[PDB]
This record gives sequence, C-alpha cells and structure tokens, in this order.
Amino acid sequence: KVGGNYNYLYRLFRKSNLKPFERDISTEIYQAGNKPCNGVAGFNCYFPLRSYGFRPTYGVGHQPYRVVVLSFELLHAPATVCGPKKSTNLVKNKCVNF
Amino acid sequence: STIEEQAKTFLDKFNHEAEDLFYQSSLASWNYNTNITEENVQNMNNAGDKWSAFLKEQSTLAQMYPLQEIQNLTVKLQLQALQQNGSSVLSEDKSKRLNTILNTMSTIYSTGKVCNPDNPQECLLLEPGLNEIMANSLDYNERLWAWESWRSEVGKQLRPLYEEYVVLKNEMARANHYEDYGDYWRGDYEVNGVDGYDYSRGQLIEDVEHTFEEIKPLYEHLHAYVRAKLMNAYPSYISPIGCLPAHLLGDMWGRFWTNLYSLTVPFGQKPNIDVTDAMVDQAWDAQRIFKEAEKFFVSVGLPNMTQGFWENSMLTDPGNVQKAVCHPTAWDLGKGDFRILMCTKVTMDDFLTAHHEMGHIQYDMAYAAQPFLLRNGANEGFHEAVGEIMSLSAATPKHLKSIGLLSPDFQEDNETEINFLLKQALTIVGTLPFTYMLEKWRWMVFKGEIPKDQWMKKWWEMKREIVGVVEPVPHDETYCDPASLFHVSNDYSFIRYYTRTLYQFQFQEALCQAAKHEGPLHKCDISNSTEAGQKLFNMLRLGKSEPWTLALENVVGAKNMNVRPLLNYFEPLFTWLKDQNKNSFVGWSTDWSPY
Amino acid sequence: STIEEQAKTFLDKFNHEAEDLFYQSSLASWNYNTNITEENVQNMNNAGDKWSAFLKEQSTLAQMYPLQEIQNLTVKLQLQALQQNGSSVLSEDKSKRLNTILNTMSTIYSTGKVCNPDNPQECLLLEPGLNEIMANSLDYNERLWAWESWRSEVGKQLRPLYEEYVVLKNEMARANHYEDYGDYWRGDYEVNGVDGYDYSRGQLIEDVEHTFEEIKPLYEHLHAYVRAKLMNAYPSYISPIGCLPAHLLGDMWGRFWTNLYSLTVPFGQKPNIDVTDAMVDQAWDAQRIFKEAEKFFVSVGLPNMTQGFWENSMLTDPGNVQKAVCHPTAWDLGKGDFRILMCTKVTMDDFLTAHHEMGHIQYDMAYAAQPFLLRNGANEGFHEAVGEIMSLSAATPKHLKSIGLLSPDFQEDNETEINFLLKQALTIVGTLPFTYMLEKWRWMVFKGEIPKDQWMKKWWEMKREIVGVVEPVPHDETYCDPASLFHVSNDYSFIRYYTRTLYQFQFQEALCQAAKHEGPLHKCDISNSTEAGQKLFNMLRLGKSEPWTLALENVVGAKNMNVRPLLNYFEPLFTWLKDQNKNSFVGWSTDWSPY
Ligand SMILES: *[C@@H]1O[C@H](CO)[C@@H](O)[C@H](O)[C@H]1NC(C)=O
Ligand SMILES: *[C@@H]1O[C@H](CO)[C@@H](O)[C@H](O)[C@H]1NC(C)=O
Ligand SMILES: *[C@@H]1O[C@H](CO)[C@@H](O)[C@H](O)[C@H]1NC(C)=O
Ligand SMILES: *[C@@H]1O[C@H](CO)[C@@H](O)[C@H](O)[C@H]1NC(C)=O
Ligand SMILES: [Cl-]
Ligand SMILES: [Cl-]
Ligand SMILES: [Zn+2]
Ligand SMILES: [Zn+2]
Repeated sequence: KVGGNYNYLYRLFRKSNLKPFERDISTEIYQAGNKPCNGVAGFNCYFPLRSYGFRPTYGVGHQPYRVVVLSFELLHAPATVCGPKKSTNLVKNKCVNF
Repeated sequence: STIEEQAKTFLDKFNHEAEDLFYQSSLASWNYNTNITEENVQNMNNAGDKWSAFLKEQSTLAQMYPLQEIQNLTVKLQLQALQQNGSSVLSEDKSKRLNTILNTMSTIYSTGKVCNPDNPQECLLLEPGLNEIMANSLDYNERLWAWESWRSEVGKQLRPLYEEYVVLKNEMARANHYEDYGDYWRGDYEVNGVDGYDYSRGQLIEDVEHTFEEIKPLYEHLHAYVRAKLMNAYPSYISPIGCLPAHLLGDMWGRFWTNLYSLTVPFGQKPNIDVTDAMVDQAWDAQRIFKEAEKFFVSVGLPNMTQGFWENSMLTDPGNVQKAVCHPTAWDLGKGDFRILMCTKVTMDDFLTAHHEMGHIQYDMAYAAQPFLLRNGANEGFHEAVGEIMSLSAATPKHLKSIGLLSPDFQEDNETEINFLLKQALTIVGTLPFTYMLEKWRWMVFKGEIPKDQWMKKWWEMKREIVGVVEPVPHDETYCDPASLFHVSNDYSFIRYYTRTLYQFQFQEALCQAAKHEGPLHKCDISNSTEAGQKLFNMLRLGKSEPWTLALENVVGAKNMNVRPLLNYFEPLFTWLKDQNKNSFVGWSTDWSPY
Repeated sequence: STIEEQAKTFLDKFNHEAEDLFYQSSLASWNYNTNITEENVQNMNNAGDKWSAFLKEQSTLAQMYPLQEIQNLTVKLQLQALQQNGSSVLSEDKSKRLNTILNTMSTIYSTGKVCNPDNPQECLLLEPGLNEIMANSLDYNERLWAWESWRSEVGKQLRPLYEEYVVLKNEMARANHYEDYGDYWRGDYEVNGVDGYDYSRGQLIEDVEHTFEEIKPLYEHLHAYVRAKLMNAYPSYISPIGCLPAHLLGDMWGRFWTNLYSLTVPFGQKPNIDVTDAMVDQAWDAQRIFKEAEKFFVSVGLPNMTQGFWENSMLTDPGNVQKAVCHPTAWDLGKGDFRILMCTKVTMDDFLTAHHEMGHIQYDMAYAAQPFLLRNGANEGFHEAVGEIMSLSAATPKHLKSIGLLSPDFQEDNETEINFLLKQALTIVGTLPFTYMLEKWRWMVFKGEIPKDQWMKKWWEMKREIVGVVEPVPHDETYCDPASLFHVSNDYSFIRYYTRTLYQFQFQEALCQAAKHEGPLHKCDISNSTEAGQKLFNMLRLGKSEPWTLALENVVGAKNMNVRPLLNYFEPLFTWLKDQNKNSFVGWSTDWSPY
C-alpha cells in the first residue's frame, strides 16, 4: 500500500534455530542481555517479531513475494491423492487395446 | 553473552528501524522537493523530526557499550558512526547559543542585500544580478565596487557571529576528545584499528601540503598566463610581475575561473565542441539522453537502472504547476528505491549532468547490500569523484562521435584540444589553491595559531602567497571575507573539493590503464572496457565497510592520495603554457598591491 | 619430543603419586582429629613429613621446565602451582630465622596470658574468660582495662618479632620476582595468559577501593545507628558526633559486632526466629538434620552424598572417650572419600553449620574430576561464599516452614525482618571495613609506604578514618595492635573475608534471578530451583581449571567483582536506618577522642 503494509510480521531474534517444519508463535521478549528483564521491552530486551511495511515504491529486492510449498511424501494407507487419469473415445466393432 | 552479541543484536534492530524511518523521511523530502506545497512541507517536517529523534535516542542507547572490548571492525565502525555524541556533549545553553548563531549566520548570508549609492532603491541580492555582474561585467570600477560592498556588508555583520562560532565549535569538539573542530572535521579520513591501512588525522594536512607542493608549478604558470592575458582587457590596473586583483577572477570569491574563458581564450576563432544544435536537429529529449547514459554505463559493465527509476524519477520539468527544485539531484530513498530529480533540457551541460547523476546512482546502488550505517561512500570525496569521472569520459570527442552526436566528418585538432584543456583547468586546477588556502586558514583558526586580532591579515597574506590574489583596497579587521562564502558561513567542510579533485584524476588514470589507452589522459574513454568497470565496481561495492585507503588501493593501487595523475592530465596544457609563458616573468610579487 | 610431552608425562606421574600420598596424609590427619592419641599423632606427623618432602622434591624436579615454550594453559597452571619455589629461595639462615620467628609469634599469641592488678593469681588467657568479658561485660572500666592490657602484653612482645618478619617476607617475595609479600599474597587473584579474562595483581587494590567507596554509606549509617544506640548503655563515654571506642565493639578486636545485638536491638519485645525448641519437641538429631540438608541440596539439583559419607563421617560427639576437635570441618580425603567432622547438637546454629559443611562438600565433589593441582576452588574466597549461600538460603522463614520446623500459623512481619537484617549486618557489613583497613595497612607496610617509626600512628589514623573506631587511650609506638589478631600474627591472608563476603551476595543475587524470585533478596530460597542449581554446578565443576573471572561470569555474568548485590541485600535495612538515622548527625569526627 502507498502508506505501507505493516500487517506482515517476521521473527528477527530467537534463542536457537528452529527445527525443520517447526512453527513458533511465541512473542516473548528475547533476552539479549544478562537479566530476564521481567518481560518488559527495554534496553537489551527487544521484541522478537518485526514488521515489513511493504510499499509500491520499494525495489524488486524488497517488494513482497508470496511463497508456497506444496509438499508430497510416502506412508501406508493408500490415497485419493492421484492425478486425473484422462480418457479417450468409445469405438465399437473393432478390436483395440483397452 | 559477551558485549559483542548485544552490540550485534542492537545493530540489527537499529538497521531495520532506521532503514524504515529513513525511507519514510527520504520519501517525504522527495514529495516536498518534487512538489512545493504546505502539505508536503508538513510531511517533510514531521518525518524529519521523528527520524532525527529516533536517531538521537538510538545513539543515546548506543553509548552504553564501552567499544574497547569489541573486536569486529564492522560492528566497531557501525558503533563509531552511531555512538558519536555530537553537539549534545556541551551544556544546553551552549547548544542553544550555537544553534542561534548558525541560524542567524545562514539567514544573514541568504537574506543579505546590498544598497548602492547609484539610487536609493536599486538594491540587488547575491544570487541574481550580483553574480551576473561579477561574471560578465567588463568595467573595472563596477565589479570592484560590487566585490567590495558585498564583503563590507556581509562580513562586517558576520564577524561578531564568527567570533562566537569559532570558540563554541572549539569547546564542542575538544569535549569530544579532539583537539579542535578543525581536527573533528579531519576525523572523516581517520583510519584506525587496521595496521597497514591506518591513517591519522594529522597526516591529512602533511599529505595535502605535499600534493600542493607539486600542484604549485602548473598553477603558477596558469596564473602567469591568465595575468598576461588580462592586461589587455583590464589595462592600467594589472602588474607585469605583481599579483592579480580579487575582483578580476570572474566570481564574487574567485572560487572558479570559468567566467575568464571569454577573456583568456587561446584561439577564439574556432568555437568549442558543442553538440547542442546537433541534438535538437535529431529531436533529442531527456528520455533519450538518459537512455544513452544508461547504454554507456552498462557498456562499461555496470547493472541497469531499477524499473522504479524510469517510473518514479522526474527527469523533466512538468512546468510551473508542479513546482520543484530545478537542481540536479540523485535520490536514494532506500530499500531499492532510486530516483533522479533534474529539469533535463536539451543541452550538453544537461547531458554531462545526467551522466554525473547516473554515475552517482550507480555508486549508491553498488553498496546497497551494506548496513544502513555503512551505506555511504568511502569518504566525503569519493562519491563526487566517481560522479565526475563519468562526465569526464563522456565529454570526450570520441564518445560524442561514437553515439552519433558528433559528425564523423570532423577530426579533432591541437587547437581545440588546447582550448578544452585550458577551459577545464580554469575550474579544476584553478580552484585547488583557493580550496587549499581556505582550508588551511580555517584549520589554523580552529587550532588557535592565528590570534583573534590577526584573522583578516593572515587571510590576505596567505591569499597573496598561495593563490597570488591581492586585495583591491585596504581592509579593516572588522571585515570578514571568509564568512562571505557559503561553505564557511553555513558550517560546511571545504577540503572535500580538494581531495575529491585529486581522487578524480587518480581514478581516471587508474581506469585508463585497464582500457589499454594509447593517447593522452584527456582523450580516454572507459566505454566498452569491462575490466575497468569491474575494477571500479569492486570498490564501489565496498562503500564504507572498509577503510578509504583500502578502497583506493583496489582501483588505483596506492594506499595514499596522489596528485601525479592530475599533473599528467594537464601535461600537454602545461607544456603549451610553458612555451607561451616566456613573454613575461613567471610568478608574482606579493609585496605589490593596486593601492 | 618437545618439552610439552615431558611436562605432560611428569604431571601425570605427579598427579598419581600426589593423589596417593595426599590421601594417606588426609587419612592420618582425620584419624588424629577424630581421636587425639599419641599413636594417631605420630601417624599424622610421619605422613605429613613424607608428603611434604615428596611435594618439595617434585617441585624441585618441576623447576627444570622453562615454562615459556609451553602453550597448554592447563599444564601451564599446573606447573605454576607446582613450580613455585616458595621459602627455599632465600638462604638457609633466613629460612631458619623466619621459621623461628613464625613459631615464636604463634606460640606467644597462643600461650599469651595477662596478669591483672586485681589479684596476684587471677590471670586469664585469651580464648576463655577474656572473650566472655569482652562479649558480655557491660562495665566500661572492666572491658577497657582488658582490651588495653591484652594489647600492652601481646603486641609489645610481638613488635620486635614483626619488625623482623616484615623485612624477611619482603626479601623473600622480592626474590620470587615479586614486588613484596603483600604482592605475593595478591598473586592468588592473578590471571594471565588469557586475553579477555586476564587480571593483574595491582587491579585488586583498585577494585577493592572502588567497592568500598560504595560500601561506605551503608556502613556509615550503621555505625551512626550503633553509636546512637550505645549512648544509653555507655553514657558519659560516647560522643554525639565523634568516633566510637575500641572496647565497645563487642570483641577483643571488633572484627564482628554480633555481641552488640543485645544492646542495639531495634525491637527487643519480639524474639528472633529460633527453631531450637521446635526441634527437640519433634525428637530431632544430627542424622535427621543432615538428611534434611541432603534433601534440600538434591532438591536444587546436586548429586547425593557418597555412601562412605554416612558411613565414615562422624556427625555426633561420641563423648569424652574418643576425644576429637569439636570444630565443624569438611574433610575431602580424596579418591572419592568425603567426610564431615562436627559435634552436631540440636540447635539452629548446628543446622546452619551442617548446611554450610554440606555445601562445602558438594563444591569439593563438583571438581573431583580435575587434576590434583587443580582440585580447589577458583580462589580463596569462592569456597566460603558457596558454603555461606546455602546457610543463607536455609535460614529463611519460608524454608524453615516448608520442611516442618516453623509452624504454618505464623506469617513473617516487618519487625522480625528488620531485626534479622540488622543482626546479619552486624557481622556481614559490620566487618567489611575492619578487613579492608587491615588489608590496606598490611599492604602499605609490606610495600614500605609506611616507615617503621609510623606503624601504630598510621594504623590508628586509618582506623579512625575508615572504621570510625577511636583509640581509648594514648598508645606508644612500642605497641602492636595488628599483631594481636590471629590472622596477622599467624601469617594468614585477610582479604579473603572481603572478596568472599562480596562473592556471597554476587552469587545470591545471581541465583535468585534463576529461581524467578519476586520479593526482597533476603527472602530468596534456591530450593526446588533446578536451573539455579545447574548454573551453580556448571561453575563448581570448573574449580581451578579456569580463571576465577570466567567462573564468576558463568554464574553472575560479570567478569569482575561487584558489590551492588551486597547493597541490594541490605536495601530495606538501609532505608530503615536512613529513616531512623536522623535524630543525630550522621558520620564521625576523627579529631575527637575519649582522652
Ligand atoms: C563480525 O560481524 C559479521 C557480520 O555480522 C559476522 O558475520 C562475523 O561473524 C563477526 N565476526 C566476529 C569476530 O565477531
Ligand atoms: C563501443 O562499441 C560500440 C558498439 O559497436 C561502438 O559503437 C563504439 O564505437 C564503441 N565505443 C568506443 C569509443 O570504444
Ligand atoms: C592439553 O593438555 C590436555 C591434558 O593433557 C590435553 O587433553 C589437550 O589435548 C592438550 N592440548 C594441547 C593442544 O596441547
Ligand atoms: C519444594 O517442594 C516441596 C514439595 O512440593 C514443597 O513441600 C516445598 O515447600 C518446596 N519448597 C519451596 C519453598 O520451594
Ligand atoms: Cl576573499
Ligand atoms: Cl586494634
Ligand atoms: Zn555530484
Ligand atoms: Zn566454611
């Protein structure tokens, strides 16, 4: 938006790296100093999530990019996940391969 | 967690927030400049105050790190650029006093108007009218009176303010663990913490004096030639062996001698190389000029401009309905947003200025991947040098005839070459002594080597000795000639125009070697030279993340400033002047004066 | 094979043999202490002499390594701890003289007995009788005469010995590449060879002075309060604005003000928290107390005591048929053998002392996996601090009511809290100035800044200035008050009781943050705090294999000593004193004296 889309947030500080396919909604104050800060935003105690503020005047490097990951793996129960199987026509009075 | 991790986290947070807020502020300032309206003015104002308050509070929070335990040179430099207390070190009273002094200085210089004895209602201000006279007036008395009255009116009122500003800045910088404000200014070239590339503030003065020692001969011969040529235009006023008056340099302060080409033209029968009429015949416009500059820059091997550049940048005056500042400006709004504001007309001057602005934007884009506190040039002079090398390489006849501006049925000759070299020397090497003496006088004043009761005396003596410009009439000590200049009264460093003027030729001579040049340095063109383009980009990419000496070594191969390329550029002009500067005694006698 | 391999092999062999021999010696000493008999005495004697001779010959063999080519910090520290020549550097004559001087000093201090003019056969020695008087006597003249006579009898005889001991130790330490014996003592806190954690001997004095600069206000107010309260008990002898006599501090030397609680009790109507009678009603014993301490320690996350502890340790006096020293002692015999010797009675004091000894044994077991030369605390003060933090956390009302000692029908109030805080300040912060001034005087004497003819004068002046304790009567220079103390005449460092007193609160405040405390620091309990226990064990495990600064950083997060936790502990008491210390002028005038 011309005024900046601040609805998209991203994590900037975390105690450790996330595991594969891990999801963390925690919004606790990241302890960057020595004391716990008692859960207040101040010096050496920063909020983990930061905003983006996408604008139409940003450069290609900073413009927003919608990313998706459809992701397909293997187990036991047979599945209905199977591509469309197409079709042909129906001929009669001639031996063909069906 | 050691202090290093805290510093890194704070620097990342500051990078993000300052990038956002600086983009906001630059966008507001661009909206104001491109459209002068009260709403855009308010937007610029509130954005600027919020950004400045954010920066101040961040610097206050940054001072909580000792900075001696840290070892990462990058974080160290970021903190140094962000931990500088600045003017807040002095008590609030001194702060208010210095702010008021600066404001009144700037306003008196801007709102200065001189009344004249010709008519009780014939006052003219500085920018219009007075500059027209000082540039085109051929009458001795007229320009003399104007040059004397402007000073007697502005410097006499600014002297009580300068007497306060000098001491205030001295007490401010000294509180910052410096020697004086002159030393605080020299801190830009300070390099520490990296052996083999370090550079102290005190070495700058010595190196500048060493370079001027080699600049002197060429300037001496140029001054002798200009004097010998001015005797016919201003007879009965100039000496054969004496210095030159201050009101015959072509401008109010004599900073540039461009206005003297009309009088000191070696061969005025043949006109200079001008492609103005050749552009209108081909129906050229701002879009075409900028696209040609783009093709030239990419031919050297640099990336193409951003899509938003051609979309958001205003390259032509829409008329007096969307009023904007007509000054050529490069706008790096940040976050990949780059624009150029310029009222591009169909003229060779506009062509060169567009090339300069495009080179500046290319430099800005080079270090775009660096932190916010390091998204800047190596020093105050590298940016303008990188911008001027492009205009130099573009103004060559070969480049003008390769893109279709100059007709192929025209081969350059020695006469036009000498004319162009001399006209370039009027502004490149003709202004080096002025800048050098001004900076030396300012440094000596800030250090206290010149007592308060010897300011103007020492100023005029240094002028006579270095620049060879004598005072037209006796000046009382209540005068203040240095304050009459914009950069002096507005508290702006002036040494950048000297170090940058040298870096320009240092880069020009460093890129010609890569292009396999085979002629004089003034005929070099870096076009179609991929190796030179890559060598330059390898330095522009660094920006401020590395010392300026290391950056200079990447392109020129030298760790320290060098002026030999400057002399090599004007070597043919130097030989021509030496061959012509034998009809009279070369040099000037400082003891002689026109009064 | 480089010198490093030889050093490693020698260190392994020495580790094995010294472990064996030190276990033998500790076993002999334990058999002696637990049973005072001539046979056990002979066993202790021969074991000790053989162990000392082995150590001396090993150190002699260890000196064959230059120690400059080695790079392993562990082997370096082991050699430094084993290569110290010690007293053998001086010639044998000086060795015999210093040994005789030390022996006669110790014996004269121990065998010192004062005859009195009350009766020709009414002499009483120091430990019994004299301490009883100095603690419980309310008569001015009695305690004054006792305090004067003990000094006049002991210091006057020790002064000729101290005049020799000082110079002998100075010539001994100086031969060891040190400045003086005072600097040799400060070598314990010396950290070198590791940038970022190094610590020089000279920085200790500066840091101690900086910490005392912050300790002063609280001590000033405490002294003012004690003085204002003593005016009623000792009228006609104390000044409103002057210092306090030396014989009204509650002990022979005033090291601790515990005996002044009976006189300076804020609210004597309510008795202090005492669980003595509550223990006998539940049929408590040494076994139960030690098992409760075990459950408390394991609740924090520390390992359980060894099986041999409950089997080999003697926790209760078997009576006067197996006579033993009744002093609370922690015995680390080595090779996984740990025991505690204490005549545990049914009393809160015994409870706290057992907690302290169990904490000491836990610390000893922490670094059990380290070499013999590194099986020790970070410094001389870390062990006692780790032992005292446990007694502090255990004496809280919440802990006493959680284990069943304090009745649940009792909620603490502000009166008892203030009483307990003040009674703790009488011994924790009330003794810090004494230790500080004593150590400073000893350092200045060893360095030679105090001439021989100004010892007692400077001592009394420093006392008046720092501790605010004036001399009761004029003292001639033949007196020796410092030698009257055990730690001074017996050649024992005294700064440990200051650095340790600060490390105590540094750890207390560092562990409360992990336990998520929500109240004052004096109410914190590390019980059931697994994170605090693990953070502490991560430091106790290091022992001496790492610098003491790095160890302090592991728990407290700071590289250097800090006293702010000490002030935070007594912050409520400080506010209460400030509110009460307004009826008279705070401070003392050193110019006033009772004579
Ligand atoms: C210095 O900072 C850079 C960039 O953040 C980081 O990649 C690097 O690990 C740092 N090095 C040190 C020595 O801290
Ligand atoms: C660069 O190459 C272009 C394309 O052939 C050519 O027109 C031009 O002459 C070249 N420029 C120079 C001067 O090298
Ligand atoms: C230092 O000594 C220890 C114990 O002998 C050994 O484990 C370590 O590898 C040594 N380090 C070096 C590189 O000498
Ligand atoms: C520790 O845990 C035990 C068992 O839950 C509890 O009885 C005791 O009160 C706790 N102590 C404290 C004060 O944390
Ligand atoms: Cl001037
Ligand atoms: Cl004493
Ligand atoms: Zn420019
Ligand atoms: Zn102990």
